[PDB]
Parts: sequence; structure tokens; C-alpha cells
Amino acid sequence: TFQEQGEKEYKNCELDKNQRQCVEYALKARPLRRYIPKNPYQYKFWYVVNSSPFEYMMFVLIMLNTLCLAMQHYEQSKMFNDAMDILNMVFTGVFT
Amino acid sequence: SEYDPEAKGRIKHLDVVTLLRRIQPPLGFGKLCPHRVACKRLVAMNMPLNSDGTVMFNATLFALVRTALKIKTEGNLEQANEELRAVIKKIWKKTSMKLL
Repeated sequence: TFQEQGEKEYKNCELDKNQRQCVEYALKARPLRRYIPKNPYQYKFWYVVNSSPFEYMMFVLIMLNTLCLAMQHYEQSKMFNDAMDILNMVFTGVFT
Repeated sequence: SEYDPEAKGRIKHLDVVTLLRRIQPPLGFGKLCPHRVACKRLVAMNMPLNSDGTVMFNATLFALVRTALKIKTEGNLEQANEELRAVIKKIWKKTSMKLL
């Protein structure tokens, strides 16, 4: 009954439902900026920051942090607690 | 936006072919040689008569959208904008260049 209420959009003299949503987006748009840098010495690091291998490496780097964040349990051993503190420092360091 | 470090509205005509090549077949062209299809179909549609290397973004995708659905031949170009001005929302004077 709600859906039948939305059927009253009788603007289909020549266009179909597929044309209704695509046209409006095209009429209202503006390209954004890619922010490509310059000054090669500054541009040198942009390749490392913006690259598929870098984000793929950090993708599994974040995943391993989640695995570490889930291993804490009740009455964990003192060595386990010590191993967690250094692992926390390693992950927070690389993220920094 | 890939070819523009800053938008600035327009790009050069040398990148027009490379723009359409990296698009999926549902939106762009087939997997065959672009010379036989994409190069020939480029002139087929209607384009604004601007300078050699001054083409705006909204004048490129609009032809592609018009090609995807209800493609029309020559002789009734103004009918397209007539349909938009009678069904689609206010144009706000932004379809003047795209009308031709």
C-alpha cells in the first residue's frame, strides 16, 4: 500500500523508471580534485603512500591487530600479558 | 577526475579516447579493437562545437547517457531538451551548451 502511493509519479510520457534516476544525477554534479602533488622531493613519498601494495600491506596489518585484540582471556599468564604489551607497542608504532 | 590533478572543468582532446577505453562494456564499448567501433562511434553522436581542447565534463557523460537509453538520430536534437524541460526538473540555464 505504501509502494502503490509512490507509483503516482506520472512523469513517464517518454522516459521509463531507469531514465528517471540517471538523468537527475547527471544534471547535478561537479568533478572533485585528485590532489596530485608536485615538487618531486615531496612527490617521492606520494608513490609509497598511494599504492596498491601499501594499502594491501596495511589491510592485513589492521587484521592482525584485531586478532591480537581478541586473544585476551580470563586469568591470562604473566608472560601472555607481557607479550601483549610489546605487541601493542609494535602496532601503535607502525600506525603512528 | 584521474587525469585532472585539479578539476578546472575541462581537459584536452588527446585524453578523450583513453577516457572511454577504461570503461566497462555495459557502459563503454566492447572488447574488440576500438578503431573499428569506438573510434567510429565517437563521431556518430552529437557533440558541442567548442575549441580543439576545451570540453567540459557534463558534455561528455550526457552523450553516453543519451546513447544508453532511447538513442535518437539527427533532426530532432532540440526534442531531447524539450523532453527534459517538460518532465525533468528545472534546468537552471545549465543545459544551454548541452542543448546543441
